[PDB]
Amino acid sequence: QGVNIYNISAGTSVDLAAPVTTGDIVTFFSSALNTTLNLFAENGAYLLHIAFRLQENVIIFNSRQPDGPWLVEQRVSDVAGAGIDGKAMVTVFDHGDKYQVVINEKTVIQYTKQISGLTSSLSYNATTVVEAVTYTGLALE
Amino acid sequence: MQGVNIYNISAGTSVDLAAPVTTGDIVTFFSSALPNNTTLNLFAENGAYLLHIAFRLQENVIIFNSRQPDGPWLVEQRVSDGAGIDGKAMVTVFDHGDKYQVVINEKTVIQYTKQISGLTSSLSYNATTVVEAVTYTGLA
Repeated sequence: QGVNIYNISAGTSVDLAAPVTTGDIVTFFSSALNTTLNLFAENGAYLLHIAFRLQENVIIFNSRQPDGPWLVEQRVSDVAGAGIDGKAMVTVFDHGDKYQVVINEKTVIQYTKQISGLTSSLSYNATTVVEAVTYTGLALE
Repeated sequence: MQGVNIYNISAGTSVDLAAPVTTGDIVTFFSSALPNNTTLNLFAENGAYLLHIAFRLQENVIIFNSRQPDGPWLVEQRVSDGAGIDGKAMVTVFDHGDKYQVVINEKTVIQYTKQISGLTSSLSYNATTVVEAVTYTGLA
């Protein structure tokens, strides 16, 4: 087990020191909660793509291969608190076959993976700085 | 089932967890205030101190201990002594069933062997204003 803090500027990504695999957590802290958060694989594929669309009253989840087309988009109405301090908490559990996304204390989606692989990179897009904390090495034998 | 819980702990007060912390669960305190004496505690229903972390600066040492509700303090564990997230300090704690791994920011500071088992149903922070607490539970 190990904790890793990060600083992700809007429009950029970070290579994780310790990759996120099955049984691992990742939580983004965002004051700015027009925005997307991403879990990228080594081969540049979007394992999980969270897109917050306000003017559309919906949150979007999708996956894209290294050089492929976007896949089956998953939508959730903005209908889905506050967070730690002055910033929302978008958490993501890597459940192996699914990605559980918890916005603050409320679970918002049980996303059936469209692309397997371990997350070794994270990104945050604008539309200024979000932090991320990775809990890894959580699974025993 | 995995769940995230957020708590705002005022200095000198505790919080009843809406989801107890058991084996395989995590808890992380966010404290920008790192007085020479601060403490963080994982409490059990019966008021026992499953884990007591104390930052003694007039001694430059971190102190880890346990105590039964009625009982006296036990084998105190002392640790000699990076930082950054949001001008805070992150004191994370993993419940490993038999031990408590404490991580101050990204550095694991102690592999504390439990002196008292039980599931954490309470948290408190002391010194004198507010430290936040996030629990990742149900990691079953």
